[PDB]
Amino acid sequence: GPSFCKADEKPCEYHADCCNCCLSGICAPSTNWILPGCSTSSFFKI
Repeated sequence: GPSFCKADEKPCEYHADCCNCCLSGICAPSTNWILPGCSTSSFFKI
């Protein structure tokens, strides 16, 4: 099961479509520094 997902530049509706992040503006990689936007956390376990 290889990692499947969309690429940068092409944004998405939610945030996991891209291999990193995809806001309405555009899709972006996960290698960032002071740019906030993706804050996903599990409320519980599996």
